[PDB]
Amino acid sequence: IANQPVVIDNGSGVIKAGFAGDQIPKYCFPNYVGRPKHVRVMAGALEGDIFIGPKAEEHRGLLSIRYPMEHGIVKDWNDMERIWQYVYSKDQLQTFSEEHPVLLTEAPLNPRKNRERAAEVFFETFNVPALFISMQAVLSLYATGRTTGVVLDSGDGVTHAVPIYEGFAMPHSIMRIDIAGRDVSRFLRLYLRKEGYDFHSSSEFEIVKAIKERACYLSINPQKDETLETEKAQYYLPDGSTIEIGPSRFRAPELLFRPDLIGEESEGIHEVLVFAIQKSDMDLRRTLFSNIVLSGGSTLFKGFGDRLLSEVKKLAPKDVKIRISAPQERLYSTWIGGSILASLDTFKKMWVSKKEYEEDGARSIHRKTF
Amino acid sequence: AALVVDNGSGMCKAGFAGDDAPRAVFPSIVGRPRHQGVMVGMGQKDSYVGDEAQSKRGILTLKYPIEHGIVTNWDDMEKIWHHTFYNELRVAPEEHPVLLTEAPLNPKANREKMTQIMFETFNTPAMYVAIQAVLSLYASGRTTGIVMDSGDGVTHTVPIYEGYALPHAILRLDLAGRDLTDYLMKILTERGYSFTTTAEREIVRDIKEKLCYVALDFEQEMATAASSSSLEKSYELPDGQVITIGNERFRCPEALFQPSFLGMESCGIHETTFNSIMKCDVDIRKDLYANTVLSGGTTMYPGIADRMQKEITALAPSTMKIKIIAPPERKYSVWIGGSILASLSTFQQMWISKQEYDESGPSIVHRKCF
Amino acid sequence: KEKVERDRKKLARRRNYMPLAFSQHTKEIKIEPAQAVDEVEPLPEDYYTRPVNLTEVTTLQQRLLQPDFQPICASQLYPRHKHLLIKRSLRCRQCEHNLSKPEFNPTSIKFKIQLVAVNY
Amino acid sequence: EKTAVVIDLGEAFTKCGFAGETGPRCIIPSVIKKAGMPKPIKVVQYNINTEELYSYLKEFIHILYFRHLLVNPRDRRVVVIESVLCPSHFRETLTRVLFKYFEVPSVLLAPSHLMALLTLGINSAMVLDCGYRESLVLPIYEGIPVLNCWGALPLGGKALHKELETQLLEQCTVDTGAAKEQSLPSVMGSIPEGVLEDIKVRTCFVSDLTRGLKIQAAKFNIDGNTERPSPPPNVDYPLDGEKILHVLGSIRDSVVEILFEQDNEEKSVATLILDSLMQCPIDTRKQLAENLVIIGGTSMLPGFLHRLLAEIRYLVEKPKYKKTLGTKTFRIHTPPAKANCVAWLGGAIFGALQDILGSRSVSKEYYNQTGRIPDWCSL
Ligand SMILES: Nc1ncnc2c1ncn2[C@@H]1O[C@H](COP(=O)(O)OP(=O)(O)OP(=O)(O)O)[C@@H](O)[C@H]1O
Ligand SMILES: Nc1ncnc2c1ncn2[C@@H]1O[C@H](COP(=O)(O)OP(=O)(O)O)[C@@H](O)[C@H]1O
Ligand SMILES: Nc1ncnc2c1ncn2[C@@H]1O[C@H](COP(=O)(O)OP(=O)(O)O)[C@@H](O)[C@H]1O
Ligand SMILES: [Zn+2]
Repeated sequence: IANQPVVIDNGSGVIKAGFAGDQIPKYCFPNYVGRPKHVRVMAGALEGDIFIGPKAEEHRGLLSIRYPMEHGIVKDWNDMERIWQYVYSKDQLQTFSEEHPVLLTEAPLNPRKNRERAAEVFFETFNVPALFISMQAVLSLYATGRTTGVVLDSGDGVTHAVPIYEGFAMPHSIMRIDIAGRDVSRFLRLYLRKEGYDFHSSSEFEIVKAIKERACYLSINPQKDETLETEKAQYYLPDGSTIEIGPSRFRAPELLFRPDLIGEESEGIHEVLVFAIQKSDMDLRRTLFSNIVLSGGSTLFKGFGDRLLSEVKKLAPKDVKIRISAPQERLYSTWIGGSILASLDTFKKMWVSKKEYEEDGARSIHRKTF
Repeated sequence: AALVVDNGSGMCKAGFAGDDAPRAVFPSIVGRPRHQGVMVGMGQKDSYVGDEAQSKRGILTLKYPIEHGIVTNWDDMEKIWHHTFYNELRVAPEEHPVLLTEAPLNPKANREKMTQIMFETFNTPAMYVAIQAVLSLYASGRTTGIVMDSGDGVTHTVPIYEGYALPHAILRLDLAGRDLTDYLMKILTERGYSFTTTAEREIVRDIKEKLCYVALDFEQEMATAASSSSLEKSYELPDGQVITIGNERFRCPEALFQPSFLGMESCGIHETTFNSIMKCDVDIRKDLYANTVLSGGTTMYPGIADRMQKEITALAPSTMKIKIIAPPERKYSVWIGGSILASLSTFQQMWISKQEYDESGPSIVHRKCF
Repeated sequence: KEKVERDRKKLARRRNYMPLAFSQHTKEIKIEPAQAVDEVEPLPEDYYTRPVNLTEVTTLQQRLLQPDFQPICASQLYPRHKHLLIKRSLRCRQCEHNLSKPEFNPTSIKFKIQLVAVNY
Repeated sequence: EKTAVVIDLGEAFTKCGFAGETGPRCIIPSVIKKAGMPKPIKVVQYNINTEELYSYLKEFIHILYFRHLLVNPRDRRVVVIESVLCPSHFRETLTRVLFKYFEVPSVLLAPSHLMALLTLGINSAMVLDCGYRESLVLPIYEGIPVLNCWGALPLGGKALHKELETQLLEQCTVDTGAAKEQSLPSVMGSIPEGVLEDIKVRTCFVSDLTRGLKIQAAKFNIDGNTERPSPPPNVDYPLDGEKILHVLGSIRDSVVEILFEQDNEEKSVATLILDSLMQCPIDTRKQLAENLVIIGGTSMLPGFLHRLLAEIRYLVEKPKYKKTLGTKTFRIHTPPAKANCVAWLGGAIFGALQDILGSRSVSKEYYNQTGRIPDWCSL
C-alpha cells in the first residue's frame, strides 16, 4: 500500500511515533503502563485500570508506574500491546494500523525471540501491510547524513556502540552494555537516600528521573569537585517542597564512565566507544575516531562531550584526531533517521509483506533485517 | 627430583617429575573483589587465586593473566606460581628445578621475562622452557608425526619427524577455547539467556565442556536441529534456573573448523593442519598423515577426531591413509610428556643452571630453548 | 593473621626492596557455622480465641531493662541488680584541673576543691 | 588497651555497652528531656540544621557515657554501628561530636548488616533489617556488602504506628469515667507515640498467611458478603489513668497486614528479599537464599518470622519470581542474641578484636589533620 509509512522508535524510556513525511516526531510519550496504586474495588476512583502517556502524567501520584521494556528487551508483552494500541489511538496519530506500513527500531544484539514475537503481534493483533525491524545505530547516521561513523547510542535501557564505515557495519565490533540512563536514575535514588530524601514509590521513581534530567552535570575531574564545597542547588518537587541535591548531583551520572564504583562489572561509556574502534581493522581506526556520533537521551548530560573527549583521548593513541559530532536533536535522532529511510523508494524492497510472512515462515523477518 | 609446571592460558597443570598424572590442576585466574568504600568483613584475602577464586566467583572479577599464550600481567602470573609451589604442591622452589611450557612462535620477551622471575624471585636451581607440542608426542610413545595441540589460549601445529622438528612448517592460530567460550555467549544471548560478567563467562565454559559436540556434516545437523528437538539438551546453572541451548550446542565448536563464524578471516583447525604438512618436505608427509595427534582440552570435544579425519582426507590425496591419534588423557597430554622428559637421565644435561644464567643473562634461554 | 599480613606488607613497603626473596616465604581454629532451620516455629493457636490480660504480658519499658533475654511473660522477667551512679569531676581545655570530689562522696556534701562562678 | 564501647543510634531505641559481652548493657529510647519542652525531642532527626543536630547528639552521648555507661570518653575507642545509606550530614555530625567535644581516640563506622552476619559466624548471608523508619535489605557475600542489589520500603515501626492510630480513631470506643460507659469516639484528637508503641507490642500480633490472605480480601470487600475469619477477643487498654480504650479484635490482626499487603505495586516486606535476590549475581543466588538473617525490633512482633518465610514461599510460586527463584530452599538463621540486639552484638564481637580495630578505625589525629570521614561515596 502506497499510504505513508508509520515510523515508531522502541525506546525503553520514551517511544517516539509519527509519519515518515514529518521532519520531527509529532507524538512522543513515556513508555510505561499506569494502573491505580490502591487496588480499586469501589466506584469514584480511576476507571479502566489503564493510563498511558499524557493521561498518566496528569494523575501520576495516584497511579503505579510499570515499565514494560527493560534493557532493550520486552518482559511483559500484554503491556507492550496496549502501548502500541495507544500509538494507534484518538490521542496520538488517529489512524488505522491496517492501512499504513510500520518500521520498528530494536537495539542491536537483542534476543531473536524478542524480534519474532514483535513481528507476530504487529502482523496478527494489528493487520499491518508490511513490517521492517532495523538497528537503532544505522538510522542515527541517515539523520546526520554521513555514511562512515561510530554511533555511541546511550538510551534509557541500553547503551551500545556500533562502528559503520562507508555503509558497512562490522557485526563483531558491536559492543553492548546494560548500564544505561535507567541505571543512572536507580543509582541517583540511592545517593538521594544518602542525602536523606527517600523516593520508595514507583511514582516517586519518575521524579528522580526528572531531578536527573533537570540537574546533573558531569565534572571533568570528579576528585576536585568532591573536595570543593557544593552550592547545594534547590530543586522544586510537584507537591511544592524543595530538596537540596548537593554532591549527589555530579557523582550520580559518573557511574556511566566508571560503573565499578557502585559494583557493576561493565566496561564503561568511554571504554565501549574506544574498544569498538580498537576491535575494528587497523586501517579504519583513524577514520572511526575522526567520525564519532552521539545518539540517545543519556548523552544530553551537561559536559558529557567534554568528559568523553578527555576519557577517550588518554585511552586512544597519541596525536590522533578525535571528533565527537553530537547533533542538536540527539533524543529524536534515531526516529529522524527512520523517517528519512522510510521516505526512500529502496525501503519498498526492504520491508516484509503480510503474505510473505504467512508463506516464507518465521525466518522472513530475521533474514530481511540486514 | 624435579617439578613440571604447564603454564596453560585456561588451566595451570603442576606436579612432580615421574608421576603418572599432575598432582594439582586449578584454573589459571586471579580474583580481585568488586569492593565499594564500605568496610569488608573478616577472613579477607586481598587477591584470590585458582580453586579459591573458582569458589568465590560471584563477587570477584576474574582476570586471566595469560592471553593467547602471552603473559600480559606478570604481577598476576607471579601470584599464580606462588599459589602453585607453596600452597598447591607444598614444595620449596629453591630445592627442586622447575620445567615450564611456552607455546611455539610466542614473543621473545615472554620466554625472557618468564625465566628471569624463576631465577630471581623464586631462586630456582635450574630452569628449562619447552614447546608444548614437542612434549605432547612423548605421551603417545611416538617420536615421528605432527600434533594439533589446541589449547584455551592458542592452537599450534608442530611437525616432528624421527625426533627432528621442522621450525618453518610450524603455524600458530589465535582461535582457541576462550574465543569459542566468547562466541558461545553471543549465540546464547541471541536465544535469550544473557551472560555478560567475568563470573558468568566461567559458567558458560562449564556449559561448553559438558554439552557441546562436533557435527560430521554441519548443514545436515542444522536441518535436524530445525525439524526435531532431539539435539536440544537441558543444563542446570549454579542457580536453580535451567536452560535449553538447542542448535547452539554444535554451532560453538563449528567455529574451530570455519573461523568465518568468529570473523577472523583465517584457515580452520583442519586446513592449518593440512597446510603445515604441505609446508614440510614431500617424503616425510606420508608419516605425518599416518601420525596426526590431537592434544590439549580443545580436542576433547565429542567427535572432533571423526570430523578432523573427514576434512583432512578431502584436502589430502586419495591414496594416502589419514589416522588421527586421540588418547584418553588429551587434557593432561602436555604435562605427562613433561614428566617423561624430566625423568630421562639425558635431560639432566639440557637444564640451564643459575651459574649459566648469572654469567650470560636471561638471553641464554633463546640458545637453550629448543 | 590479618595483623601479621598487614605488618609483613607494611615493613616490605618501608624496606622498599621490591619483595626481594632473601629467605623462604610462608594449628587452626574452625567454628562450625549455625545450622539454618527449614521452618521456624509458628505462632501458637492459643493467641487465637483467648482473652489477653495486660497484667500478665510486660510493657516495652520493663521488657527492655532486661535486654539479654527480654521476656514477653511477667513470670519469666527476673529482677535486675540496681544500677550504680557516677561522681562527675570537671577539667577545662586551656586550664588543667578545675574542680573534683572526695573519695567518700557517699553521705558527704564537701568539695575537695570548691570552684563556682557565684563564689568569685 | 581498654574494652572499646559500642553505640548504635536509632530513631526508636539506641543500643549501648562494652565489647566482648553477651548483650548490650543499656538499651533506652533515643530522646532527651530539655527544660520547657513537655514531650522530649528525638536525638536523631534527618534534614535539619547542623548546629541544632550537634547540640542534641552532644546532650545524648553525654547521657550514654555517664548515666548509662560509667567510663571516661577520651580513654577508650568507639565502634559506631549505623545502617548503610545513613544520611551524609548526620554521620559527619555524629563523628564531629565524638572527635571534637568528647575527644575519643578512634571511631569505626560499621554497617549494621555486615555486623549482624558476624554473630552467626557464616561468611555469606542475606540480611533483612525491619527497623523504625525503613525496612532495608542488603545481600552480604563473604564479607563484601553488594550495594548494587540494595532494597528498602517504608514498612517499619513508624509506618505501623501511624496505621494503628488511623484504625483506632475509626473504631474509637473509650470509657473516660464521666458517663462515658457508652462508646465515645475521638475524645482525644491524637494519641501519643509512647501509648501506640505499648498497644502494638502487647495487644497486636502477626496472623498466619492463610488467615491474613482472607483478612486482606475481607476489608477490601471485593464482591463478597462478610468473608472474614473470627477475630480475637477485644482487649481494654488504660489511657492516662481513668480513660479505658476498648481495642477491637479486628484492629490487632489487620494493623500488621499493611507490611505484607501487595498494594498492586507488588512491594511488601516479603517481596523485598526476592526483589533483591533476583537482582544479585547468578552464582551467589543459592548461597544467599539458604542463609537468611532477620534483624530489627519490628520482626520481634509475635509470629512475624513464620508469616514472612511462608509469604516468601507463596510469592516464589507467583509467575514473576517463578523462573529465577523457583526451585530454591529458603532457610532462616536463628542469631544468638534477640532480633533487636543482633546489630549491637556484631560491633561487640568486632570491638573485642583490638588488633584489627585500631587499623580499620579512623584515628582523631587523622580527622583533625584531614577533616574527611571515609564513606562508600567517592573521595
Ligand atoms: N571435555 C572438554 N570438551 C570441550 N572443551 C573442553 C573440555 N575440557 C576443556 N575444554 C575447553 O578447552 C580448554 C582446555 O584447556 P586445558 O585444560 O587443555 O589447558 P590449556 O590452558 O589449554 O593448556 P595447554 O595450552 O598447555 O593445552 C578449557 O579451557 C575449556 O575451554
Ligand atoms: N535533557 C536530558 N538530560 C539528561 N538526561 C536526559 C535528557 N533527556 C533524556 N534524558 C535521559 O535519557 C532517557 C531517554 O532515552 P532515549 O533517548 O529516549 O532512548 P532511546 O534511544 O532508546 O529511545 C531519559 O529517560 C533520561 O533518563
Ligand atoms: N522487643 C520488642 N518487641 C516488639 N516490638 C519491638 C521490640 N523492640 C522494639 N520493637 C519495635 O520495633 C522497633 C525497632 O526499632 P529499632 O530497630 O530499635 O530502631 P532503628 O531501626 O532506628 O535502629 C521499635 O520502634 C518498636 O516499635
Ligand atoms: Zn580557664
